[PDB]
Amino acid sequence: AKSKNHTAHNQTRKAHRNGIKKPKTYKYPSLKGVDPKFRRNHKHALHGTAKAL
Amino acid sequence: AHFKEYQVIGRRLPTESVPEPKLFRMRIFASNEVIAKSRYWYFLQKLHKVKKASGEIVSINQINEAHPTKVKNFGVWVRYDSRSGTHNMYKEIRDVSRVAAVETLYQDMAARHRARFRSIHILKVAEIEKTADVKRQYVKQFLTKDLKFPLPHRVQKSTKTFSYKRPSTFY
Amino acid sequence: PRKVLQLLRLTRINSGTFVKVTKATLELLKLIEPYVAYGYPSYSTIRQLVYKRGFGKINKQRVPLSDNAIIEANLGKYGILSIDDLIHEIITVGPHFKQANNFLWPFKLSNPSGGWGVPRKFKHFIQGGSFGNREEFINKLVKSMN
Amino acid sequence: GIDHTSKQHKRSGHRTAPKSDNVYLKLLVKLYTFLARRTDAPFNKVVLKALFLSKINRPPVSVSRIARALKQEGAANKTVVVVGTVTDDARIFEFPKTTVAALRFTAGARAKIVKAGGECITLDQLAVRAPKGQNTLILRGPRNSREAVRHFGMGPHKGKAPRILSTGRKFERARGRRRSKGFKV
Amino acid sequence: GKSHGYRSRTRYMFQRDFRKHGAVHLSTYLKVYKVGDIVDIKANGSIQKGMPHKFYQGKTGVVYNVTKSSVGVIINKMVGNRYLEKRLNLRVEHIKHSKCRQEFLERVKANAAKRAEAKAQGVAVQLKRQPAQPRESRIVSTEGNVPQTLAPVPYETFI
RNA sequence: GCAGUCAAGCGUUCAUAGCGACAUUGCUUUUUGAUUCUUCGAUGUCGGCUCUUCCUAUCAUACCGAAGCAGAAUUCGGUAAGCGUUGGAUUGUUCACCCACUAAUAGGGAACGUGAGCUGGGUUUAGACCGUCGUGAGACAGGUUAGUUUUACCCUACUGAU
RNA sequence: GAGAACAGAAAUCUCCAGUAGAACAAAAGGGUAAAAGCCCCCUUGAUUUUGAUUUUCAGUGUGAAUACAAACCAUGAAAGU
RNA sequence: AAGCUCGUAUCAGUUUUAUGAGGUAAAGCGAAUGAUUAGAGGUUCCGGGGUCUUGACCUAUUCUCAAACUUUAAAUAUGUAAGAAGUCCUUGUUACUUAAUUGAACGUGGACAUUUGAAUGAAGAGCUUUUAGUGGGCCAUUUUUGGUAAGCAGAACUGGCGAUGCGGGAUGAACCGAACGUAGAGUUAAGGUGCCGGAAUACACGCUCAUCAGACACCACAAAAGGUGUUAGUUCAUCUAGACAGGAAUGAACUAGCCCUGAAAAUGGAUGGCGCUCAAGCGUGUUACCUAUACUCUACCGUCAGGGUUGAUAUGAUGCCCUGACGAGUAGGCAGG
RNA sequence: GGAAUACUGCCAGCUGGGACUGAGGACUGCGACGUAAGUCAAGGAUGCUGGCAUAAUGGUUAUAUGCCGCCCGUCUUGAAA
RNA sequence: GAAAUUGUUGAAAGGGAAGGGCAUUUGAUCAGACA
Ligand SMILES: [Cl-]
Ligand SMILES: [Cl-]
Ligand SMILES: [Cl-]
Ligand SMILES: [Mg+2]
Ligand SMILES: [Mg+2]
Ligand SMILES: [Mg+2]
Ligand SMILES: [Mg+2]
Ligand SMILES: [Mg+2]
Ligand SMILES: [Mg+2]
Ligand SMILES: [Mg+2]
Ligand SMILES: [Mg+2]
Ligand SMILES: [Mg+2]
Ligand SMILES: [Mg+2]
Ligand SMILES: [Mg+2]
Ligand SMILES: [Mg+2]
Ligand SMILES: [Mg+2]
Ligand SMILES: [Mg+2]
Ligand SMILES: [Mg+2]
Ligand SMILES: [Mg+2]
Ligand SMILES: [Mg+2]
Ligand SMILES: [Mg+2]
Ligand SMILES: [Mg+2]
Ligand SMILES: [Mg+2]
Ligand SMILES: [Mg+2]
Ligand SMILES: [Mg+2]
Ligand SMILES: [Mg+2]
Ligand SMILES: [Mg+2]
Repeated sequence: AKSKNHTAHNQTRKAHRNGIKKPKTYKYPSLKGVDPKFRRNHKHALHGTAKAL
Repeated sequence: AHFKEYQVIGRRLPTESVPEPKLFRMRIFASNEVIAKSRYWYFLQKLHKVKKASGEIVSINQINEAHPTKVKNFGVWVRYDSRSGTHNMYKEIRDVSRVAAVETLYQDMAARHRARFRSIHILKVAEIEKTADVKRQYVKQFLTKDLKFPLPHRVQKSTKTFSYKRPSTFY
Repeated sequence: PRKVLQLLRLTRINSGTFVKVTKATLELLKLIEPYVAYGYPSYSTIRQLVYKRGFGKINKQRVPLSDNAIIEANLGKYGILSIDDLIHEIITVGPHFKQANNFLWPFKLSNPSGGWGVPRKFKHFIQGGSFGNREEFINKLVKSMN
Repeated sequence: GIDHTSKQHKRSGHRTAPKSDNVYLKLLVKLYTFLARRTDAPFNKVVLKALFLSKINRPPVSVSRIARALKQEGAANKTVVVVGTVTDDARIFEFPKTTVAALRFTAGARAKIVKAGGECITLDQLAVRAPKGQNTLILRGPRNSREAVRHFGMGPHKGKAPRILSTGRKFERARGRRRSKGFKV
Repeated sequence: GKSHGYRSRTRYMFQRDFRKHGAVHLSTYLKVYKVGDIVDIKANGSIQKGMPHKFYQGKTGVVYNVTKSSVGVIINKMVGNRYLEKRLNLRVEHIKHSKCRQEFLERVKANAAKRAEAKAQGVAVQLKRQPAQPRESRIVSTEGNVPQTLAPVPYETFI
């Protein structure tokens, strides 16, 4: 016996029950994927200014 | 409905490049001012590059019949769409006002040709000033000298279900 | 169109609200045209709507406007201290139209007393129906529903 | 008909009363319900809501945490308020002479506070002394240090603790956890 | 069977413009991108390296990383019933500065200038935009502009 | 399967008495397909026999119109289903094909009418034979022979009777 | 297209025009002209160590691909690749 | 379902302003590629008969086309932005970077308040744990593939049925109207008002006579082709200088309204029925009137939310009281009895 | 040349008839009318009167009449089948 | 000493089922207050 293959009917209505939520924004975002050489020096810049203050 | 005649004067929106745009006027038969202004833009978009979003209505005024108690012979030119094609027609209507003649015209077109309001354009309504310029025989017969005719077979209206006498149709 | 009706506080049939006319609001009206009837209110229509069916939104509650004291206690900081001051802020779209209009609970109207005047409502007013913009004719319709 | 934009007949989702049947706890709720209604003091409303919390929402507060808070600038003479249990901590060797108000004190915690010259009082004694929370300091324990939290949100690349009974070499360290066996997470 | 390759259904999207083939002009390589800039994505078909996937064509994002010949862009993608952040490594040939906010910075500068000049003289600085307003009353003259009557035309064929 | 429209042509001459190419519009559900909605805690299945009623796209009979209708014979068409439409050889056959009579031997429906009405020749259980196919068990919408057809006293319908 | 003994429609040589109507291992679609095509010269980066990212996607795996970091090399006058 | 952190806060199935992306509809072929009709003017030491024809090309034209052609190119959908995590000034850190304190990133210090940066709304926003059922679907409008077609098969967006009663379409899972606690009064929706049947055998201008009239969306069918039936209209010609027929109009060719021919199936039969003919039919216009569990106002029950009240001497602070809103439901969840 | 009237709209103008409803239960509020005392239609009905005091109203039950009402449970896209 | 089922007596209805919902008429029967 055969059956239906695919349909997107009712899928948008399900998505709008609780979903369609914009991501929460944070200051100080993740530094993942940033250039390692930049991060290596940026670490030393933060250490120096902490001692000064 | 009971039609009324309006004059609608419109213009294109003034611009820095082209100030004082030309004023355009036309006479519209409609039930109320809301329909009249709608009809004005409908015909204007068939003649000039303009629409409501780029235009302005300057004045709308009701036009009354100058002599509403004088019998007149009107000549009416119309353009209408049938089930297959468009046709031009000429008809003659005898009444006392333009609005009364136009109301008769719409009833006649719907009865004889099944033409709705949306399918009819009134090209021109004018009064035939002189006799012998009438060219439809169903109007000429009422122009004869000393016209007289009876009303045979009069049917009276009864307010009761039962009548105690055989009615007569004399007149 | 369902979303626009919610944003205009029209969640049931025969409900009404006032709307300031701008380019941002005229495009809203075109989206809900086959579901609403609107026009230009007169002073008498505004006066009778507020006097008879005027309710205020206080602490998320619907409170009748039975005295000038409650109006002053909620709109006094905008200079509105009587029912006529509230009416004046509506007919003349003043600086505080948004606050004054949002203070009014959406009007709960009845069906027209002499009917709608047409055999079928869900056509445009130009085509002999009911919906769309009917301009000054809104006054007659609202007074029969109020 | 009404086009509803939100769910109807929805409860607030916050506890309005303690779930316990402790008769003495109900008396404290009755005391602070009266105070919160007739003082317009933000302290009284916070204490009343804290009395409704469950056990996991009231983690214990150790005396070392109390001592650290007293080291804040200008907080040396403030009354520490803990809506919960205060436990003892032997890792600290010096304790101040503060006043602590809490629902419960362990035997070690009460002895350590009294030995240092302080006093332990109940929440109703605090209300008499500070009806509007004058010169008070509210301390809460850590909620995310609970053992159950580390399993929440399990999944690939999440770095959470799996729910396992026996931990060892042969327990969930094979394929799926190292590159030499198929793949790593 | 079905085909769902990386560049499927991109027959027209990645084509060059008409009479605009060949090498890339040097102003593309001279622009400077910094972390926080808003850029838009438009793949260039003649550069096969650092090419974005077809989904991100016409999308706008924020730069988070700068490399030798490429930048890193943050894109929010709607997956199911939520948005997820996507990080793209794109060469500079496929991006350009976004004008959606360069104009906004001009209004920020103009607001401060009008705020300062009114600080000493006038209250109610009124630094908010307004939508289009209904027109005011006016008088239209007919001097040399007498209205001309128009009528509907009869039907004709002219084929 | 049946019926129209157009009219190049056929018909000695003459498109349409009677026919009619190239095209084009329909109707019917007595063909066969397409589909899988109903029924697998079951609606008895091919043909014949028997019996009633219905449809008209009329074979015969009644009354007429038309012809390249002299008569005789025949052909085309109209109103018409009132009334009839058979006896046999071969085949299980529906179908088909001949013999003969006849005014004529027209086409169909009713759960492809009709098995608690019959019959059981065919198809389609288990026995057996042949041919081809398969190493074999076995297969074949190929042929051949032998193979249990149950119950009404209930309700309604119908026929008669108080 | 115009020219040169055998030489002709197609052998080799010369000039002019030529936006790609050629070519680029393969199916098709993109891309490419002082090149990504043709010829010549030198080479092994088709290397080492582990992470991040894109596509299919549950944001699992596999396949493929993108941009860096830390090394060691090739090529070029060089920028670079 | 349990809640938790907070409460003016940011959000939004929406618009606006500014700025991007796309190659479908349409359009185009004297624009590329590929099809395709017709001639015309030229060109051969380089096709083949013949002393001049037919093919080939080239130039200027011409008719018609494309899901896997295209220069151009919408509508609807679609990305981002519209501030305090912002703007401006001065100068601190570093092993990164620069010829160079040059730059990059992150900071110290100073200034700028909510017409603080468009509109509207916001039964508050944010967040976490755990678990049920489900994983055969189907229908309608629009877009759309295969097929002659199908109450056929397969996709796209939305709304529905399933899970749903109520008024209307005679009757019907999906159409129209409208969604439902218990009652009273009023007004309406869609649909109707000769009788069945609640409500005008109302008004107004026309059209139609059928020996098989017609009568309301989804919907329960009818075509090509015809008619000196009747109605209106288009063009042309004749006619006062007497036409047509044998004293005022007439002839021809066409157009589209209603009616008629075209129009044949099986038990007896269905605009729902009766019946209806200046309609109770068809087209159109104006008013009155009838009635839904919908709308407006009031009462009562329950649910949710926001509040008031511990003072003793009279009993329930899980008590009593004030205010506002809300009420459909299969599988399934929880609560009080 | 001077009016009237129609049509549309407004009145914090006046006034007659009919129907449904009476929630609440000391006082507190906002107004009106008055020199004042006070009064009032101002945060929800009172006043006067008649008959009967029992099957009269009402409840229950059987029946009649008007309209409506298909057999429950189950699988299913769909069950009176 | 229950129900299915049955006899007798009494009451009521019945033109191709019976049973049900809303409302009232008729018959039968019955509680509450006479402050
Ligand atoms: Cl579906
Ligand atoms: Cl075998
Ligand atoms: Cl009855
Ligand atoms: Mg009425
Ligand atoms: Mg209606
Ligand atoms: Mg199917
Ligand atoms: Mg059975
Ligand atoms: Mg059986
Ligand atoms: Mg049977
Ligand atoms: Mg049979
Ligand atoms: Mg049998
Ligand atoms: Mg039988
Ligand atoms: Mg046999
Ligand atoms: Mg056998
Ligand atoms: Mg495409
Ligand atoms: Mg096209
Ligand atoms: Mg189901
Ligand atoms: Mg029907
Ligand atoms: Mg009646
Ligand atoms: Mg009519
Ligand atoms: Mg419910
Ligand atoms: Mg009684
Ligand atoms: Mg019934
Ligand atoms: Mg089934
Ligand atoms: Mg069932
Ligand atoms: Mg016994
Ligand atoms: Mg018994």
